[PDB]
Amino acid sequence: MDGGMWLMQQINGQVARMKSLGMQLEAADIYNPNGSSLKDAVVMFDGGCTGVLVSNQGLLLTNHHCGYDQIQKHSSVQHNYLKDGFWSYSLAEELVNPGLEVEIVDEITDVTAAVKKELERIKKPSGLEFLSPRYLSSLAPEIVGKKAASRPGYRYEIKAFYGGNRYYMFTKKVFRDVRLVAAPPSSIGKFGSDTDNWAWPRHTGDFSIFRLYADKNGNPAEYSKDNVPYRPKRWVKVNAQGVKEGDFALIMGYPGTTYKFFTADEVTEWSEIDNNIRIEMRGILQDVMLREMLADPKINIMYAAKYASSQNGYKRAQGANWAIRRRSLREIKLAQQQEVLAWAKQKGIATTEEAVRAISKAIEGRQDLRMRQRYLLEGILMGIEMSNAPAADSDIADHWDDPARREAGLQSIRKQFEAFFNKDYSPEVEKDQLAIALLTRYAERIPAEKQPISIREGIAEYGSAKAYVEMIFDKSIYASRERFEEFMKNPDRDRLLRDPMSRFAASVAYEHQKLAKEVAAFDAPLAAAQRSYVASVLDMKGQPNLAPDANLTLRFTYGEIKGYQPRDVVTYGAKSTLEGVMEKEDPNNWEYVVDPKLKALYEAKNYGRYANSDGSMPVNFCATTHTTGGNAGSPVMNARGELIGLNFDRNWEGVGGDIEYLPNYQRSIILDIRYLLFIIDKFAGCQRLIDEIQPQFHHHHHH
Amino acid sequence: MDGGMWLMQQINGQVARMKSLGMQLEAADIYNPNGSSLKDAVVMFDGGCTGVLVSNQGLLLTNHHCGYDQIQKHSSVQHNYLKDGFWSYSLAEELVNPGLEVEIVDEITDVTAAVKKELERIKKPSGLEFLSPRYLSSLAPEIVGKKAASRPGYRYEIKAFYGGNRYYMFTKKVFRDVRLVAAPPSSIGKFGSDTDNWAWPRHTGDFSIFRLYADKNGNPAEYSKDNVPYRPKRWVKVNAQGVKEGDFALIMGYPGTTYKFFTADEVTEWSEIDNNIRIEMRGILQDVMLREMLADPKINIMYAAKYASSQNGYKRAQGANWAIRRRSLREIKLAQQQEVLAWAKQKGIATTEEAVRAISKAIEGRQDLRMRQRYLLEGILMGIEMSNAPSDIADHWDDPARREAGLQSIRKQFEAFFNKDYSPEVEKDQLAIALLTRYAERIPAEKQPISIREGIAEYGSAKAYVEMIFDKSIYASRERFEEFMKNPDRDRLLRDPMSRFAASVAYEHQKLAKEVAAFDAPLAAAQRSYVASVLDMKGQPNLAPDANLTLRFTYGEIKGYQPRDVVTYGAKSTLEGVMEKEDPNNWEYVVDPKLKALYEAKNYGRYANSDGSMPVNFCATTHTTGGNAGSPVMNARGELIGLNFDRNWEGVGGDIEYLPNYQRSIILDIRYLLFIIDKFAGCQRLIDEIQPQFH
Ligand SMILES: N[C@@H](CC(=O)O)C(=O)O
Ligand SMILES: N[C@@H](CC(=O)O)C(=O)O
Ligand code: NA
Repeated sequence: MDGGMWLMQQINGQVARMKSLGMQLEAADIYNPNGSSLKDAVVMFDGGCTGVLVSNQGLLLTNHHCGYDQIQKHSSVQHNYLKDGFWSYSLAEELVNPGLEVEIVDEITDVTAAVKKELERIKKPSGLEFLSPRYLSSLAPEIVGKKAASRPGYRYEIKAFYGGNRYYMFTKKVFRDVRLVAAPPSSIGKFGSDTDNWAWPRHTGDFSIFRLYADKNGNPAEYSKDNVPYRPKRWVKVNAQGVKEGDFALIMGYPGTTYKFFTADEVTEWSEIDNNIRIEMRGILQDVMLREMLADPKINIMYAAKYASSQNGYKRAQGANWAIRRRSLREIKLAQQQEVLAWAKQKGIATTEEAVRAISKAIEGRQDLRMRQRYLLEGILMGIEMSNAPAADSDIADHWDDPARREAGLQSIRKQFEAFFNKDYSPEVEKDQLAIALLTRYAERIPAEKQPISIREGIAEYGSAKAYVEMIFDKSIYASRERFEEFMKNPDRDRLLRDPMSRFAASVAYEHQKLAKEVAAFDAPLAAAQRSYVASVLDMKGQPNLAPDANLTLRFTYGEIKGYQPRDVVTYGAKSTLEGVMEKEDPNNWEYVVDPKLKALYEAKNYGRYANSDGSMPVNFCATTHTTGGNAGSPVMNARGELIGLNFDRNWEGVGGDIEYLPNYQRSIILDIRYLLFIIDKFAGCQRLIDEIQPQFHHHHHH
Repeated sequence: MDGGMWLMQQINGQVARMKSLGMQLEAADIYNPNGSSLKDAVVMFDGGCTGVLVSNQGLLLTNHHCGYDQIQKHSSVQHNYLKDGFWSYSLAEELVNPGLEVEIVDEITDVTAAVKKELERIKKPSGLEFLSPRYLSSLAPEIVGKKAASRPGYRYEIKAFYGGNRYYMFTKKVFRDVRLVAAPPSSIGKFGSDTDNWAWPRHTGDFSIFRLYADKNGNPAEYSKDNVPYRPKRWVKVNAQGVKEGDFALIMGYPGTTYKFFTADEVTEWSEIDNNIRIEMRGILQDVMLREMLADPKINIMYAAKYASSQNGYKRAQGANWAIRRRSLREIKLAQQQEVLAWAKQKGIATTEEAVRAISKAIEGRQDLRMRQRYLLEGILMGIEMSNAPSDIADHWDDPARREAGLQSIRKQFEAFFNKDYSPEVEKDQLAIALLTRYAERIPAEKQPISIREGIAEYGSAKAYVEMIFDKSIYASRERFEEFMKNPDRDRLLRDPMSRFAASVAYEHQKLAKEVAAFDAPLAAAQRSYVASVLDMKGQPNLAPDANLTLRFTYGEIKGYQPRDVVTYGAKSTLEGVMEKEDPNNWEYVVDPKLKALYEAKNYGRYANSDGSMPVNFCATTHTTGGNAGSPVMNARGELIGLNFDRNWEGVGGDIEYLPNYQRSIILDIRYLLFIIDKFAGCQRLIDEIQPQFH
């Protein structure tokens, strides 16, 4: 009911208030630098989600939409796991996921002084790199030596906190053999996918299941046929006795990005540029994409993750903008900045007003460039796959006459053609309506002299975006795999250098890097000013009582299970049920199709031990915890640190929580652990997974 | 929350239970055959709405959407009362309304015997007369006698009840000078108009205000400049102390149509024919019309009442079909008919099974006869306005007398067609063609009207046949009409292709009616028989008949509901709910800046709730339907606390089966009405005439 995404180091400062709210854990149970704690079971999944370890054999719970990527990679029309789900009945049946990584925090260390000496010590500093997660983590070898650039299963991550006023280093253990164990069908894992997304009430069985594997010694490893299940330090026990309104809830995970120190001008700019442009372009992309998917099951698999990811950010941006409107978020941030300015004024501090003024100036100044960046990013880089077309390298200059180097150049083109023309790319989807609809709006919004060279010249020569795209596919050697291979049997140097799809990709990448290099003149003073401003906020409040913005590192949040009042006349309860699914069923609406087995279960009320005390079958619940993107898959724990749920979304009003926590409107939306178990047991019949999890049901205990 | 639209005569049978629910009125207070009662203040408005009298000088409250037709008629781009509302500050400023009538029920009498004994010796009956309001009412002279019957200020109404098993007569005092006193702007009067229509929560200030006028001697009269305000026997006192969940609510009004005695098959037919067809046709009409209205201010005014009326039936049909499906209403009615069937079996009554059999058979036989009656109605007769295009040719074309009377009539026939609200520019472009396109798509060319068959055949399309209608007909524009009007030719007048249209449309209409009588006559006869059985089984004093646009009462409590998993709706809405919905770029959620300023300043006076919020709407467990708009909602002591104006979404299925947990009447809090008059319009005179109690 109070917000903030707290550092693991900040547990000592929160533990009293957490206990007063009914928590029955000690601080060292949650985070222990000198031993085992809940931290060890709370896992970063695939770079941008959370997972929780729930058995001594490394079983890993996370969301369906977090596992969505790997589910999609294993799917085909024949074996459509997206549609049908997937269940493994032994370890040998668990699917290998090449490239998939899971990370566990081994150590947390303040490296503020070390990083600052190192940021200093730079002649002619780039605009600003004291915030770059790339550059900062490149400092790790100098901070810890060989133990970094040597130890195979380790990764050192250094990030900026408080706008660059602190640096914390996370020592990570990296698992590179993570196998898919189970997933529900998408009619369960993403029931009401578009319409119910960012919405409470919710009725979505959003989970998937993986397992960490390790080598003969229990260490993280690359995939091997001889790897065995990882046996974790600590795992979380599942409590399946139920939850009620008022219950203390604890969440740990990896929240990605928040903006709690935004000034009023930053709120408006983010709304007017980043969010508006994302909503505009992605709406176009999605109208076309969805139509193509519903009409063809192979296309639907190919573009499933691409579409789900686009839609998710599209609707999030809609939610953020309506939150700013309905909750008056800009006015709140203005009032807060005025408080810190009044604080500084009273203390005789002049820097703070300087910072706020320099922020406004940088925002106002970068307006043209940023809007160009967002249109380029949203309309072309993300939606038009032609951006990834091959391009010639040391063909044509260093060595077209050299047999060895020419073969290497032809090889390079062959290699990036395979990356471009991958199994998820459909030229039909791309050349028919998608690329043309996006480029037509793009060209309308960006004036001709500010468009990438190939696009402006292409539209001038041919009639339009539509004519220019059609020409690109008529003439490019990469329009199809068959044309490509036919050309490669007799490669021509010209034609290779003049390829209009290759020209398109090169002009877009050139403008992307040009926009970046130019906008640095604004983004730099902006970042310096932000550091100054947050430094004042750190003086006013103290560091121990100030939660920093999310930056994809381990955090905890807490609060209680609780519904809310979205609007006049309306009250939303805290807990969802299976009857809510049946109320929504519509065989003719793709997002509300219900699996006949689930319906059969409901009509027979065959819920076994997973039912509520009133006889209804629980599905989701919601809580006053403070989460954001990256917190998907986060374990939700009761007062005793037992697993009662999996976090997977926020309510509509809660999208505003990235800018300001409002206790009456902010809610995490959570998968009831009893629903998860019900789907495993009664729906799928995968009893061995029930056996391995060992859910606690409150029999008396026998010793 | 027991449901039923009770006869006024059935008040004696209901009063005990009503008192059990908190009512502290007597029966005679509500209806009194031999003296003044609440009946005298509850009024039928414009033939199809309700209103209520609230001052001793004949002030009349009704809904905004009931007065919409008159607000629309008086409006123009300058003096735009639809957009800006309208307020009169003296008697003289009140706006005259030619054609608008209001009826007050004077007396109610049982005429069952007399009526039945007169439907005998109708040599060779059509089989449809005994349900006909006009035929039945045309029987009234020989019931009451020529003298009381020919009275200028009275009208006699006779309608069938219980499917034709009872007949009651209503004597109406009829007022033909009803003047507009006040209306809020449409941003208040239908806030959230399409999206929030048929929906709770609701935040709509749905009212308008009229006044009844009379002559020197205080009696009903035609308009005349010398008319004075009518002084009612009784009028309803307004209570402004507020309401809360659980309060008793009484409603009186004129519910139009319900179908509580439908068999299963009738539920099925009504759904898949009437509603399905209304929905698809009105969907296409609405799309076109709204885009036109929104793109041009003047069009928006001309077509405002047409669009709103259409959209309201369109969404109602959506709601009705949604109820049929989600409450399995067919199976519920099936269960009910099987309880009366089993009842008949244990009595040895063969009547009922044959009736249910005959209903099924008639529904079966009239399928595409009636399936076509509706496409014609929805697609053409109501959508396409050239359906009313115009001695004378033959009989006296050469005679300067009946060739001098003929075409002037065709000018009174043309003025009615090309009227103040008709825009030929909208028709061609998309309207008439989009409708006819779909029409022809779904009616075999063989079955279409003889004019329509001809030209999709000749010309490439319906699009081009309409294109030919305007290019080659005299009535396509007023300029073209008055030009070849000094030049009356007797060859291209019968050959006018827009006239050829209206004639065949109207012909194919009547032939369907004639063809359907062979199925509708047995259907009606069989329904009568069924409902007679239901009447035998249940008591008549305890069975409420279907609505039939006569005066009824319903009662219940102020109460919200739980529409779906996780969700609870409260019983009362507030002004904050308006402000939460505001969107300057969405026409239906536009908020007047004076209303928002009142909200920002909390300038509510004695009209606010106790918690300081400003009430707007509330909802109740009463049983209402189309025709109850503008009905007075009264408290335990017969005092006015609201005006009914809608149902919630689940409530639409209430015309087939009443569901206590879901069915709600959506009601204008009378304090919101007062607040808009007082704080928003500053029309203090109306607040003085009304005189709210705050006790
Ligand atoms: N659904 C988000 C979580 C959130 O935005 O609250 C995610 O995938 O991490
Ligand atoms: N809105 C309707 C009332 C209802 O159908 O409940 C009317 O005009 O009478
Ligand atoms: Na500062």
